[PDB]
Amino acid sequence: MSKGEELFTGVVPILVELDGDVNGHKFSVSGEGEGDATYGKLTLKFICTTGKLPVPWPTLVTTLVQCFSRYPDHMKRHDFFKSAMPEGYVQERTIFFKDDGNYKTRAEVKFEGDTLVNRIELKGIDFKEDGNILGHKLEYNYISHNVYITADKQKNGIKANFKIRHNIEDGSVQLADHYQQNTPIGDGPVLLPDNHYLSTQSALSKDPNEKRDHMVLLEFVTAAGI
Repeated sequence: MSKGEELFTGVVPILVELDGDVNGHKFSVSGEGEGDATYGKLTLKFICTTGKLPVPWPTLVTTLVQCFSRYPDHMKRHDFFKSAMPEGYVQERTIFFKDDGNYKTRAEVKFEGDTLVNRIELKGIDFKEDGNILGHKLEYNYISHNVYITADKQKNGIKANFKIRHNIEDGSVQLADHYQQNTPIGDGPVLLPDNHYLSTQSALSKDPNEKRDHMVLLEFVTAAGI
């Protein structure tokens, strides 16, 4: 029942802005949608504003607002994400694509009025030109669900590590090992959680009337483990 949680009682507009550079291939993505945390529900549409996306859309899903997770009543004292609002939190990750490159991301998630904003900088290096990522060999779907969270008292925040498996067009899988750290932007108290996890269901689709490179995403996220 943090003060921040009060800001998520209804439907909240979401805005996402990302600037990326993977092996020198620069691009930007903008996203808009709404989140209804009471139901852990998110609906968003992302657009590559610079032209064609140089990496597969599925590889950007985790990067492109865990504050919309549905935390059960008995676990609300463990919701760090909403507790950091409205000032927000910094979310950083290193994503290692097995036998390929890695992404390093830094984002600031905070409210700008009624809108929950996620601003991100993504840097990818060491990718293979004809690999599954730069070669666009990943299927347009998603199969991974869990995020394991632990408290990071020393930083007044949290950390998380989890695996994302991306189906490759040949039936194989491209592993993306995620390492995450979140820290509050404000100086007020936040909720440091006991170990638990977030279970997310992500469905990717296309807007039939959209000609720009884009991704429509419907997600449901629920906290559990306690």
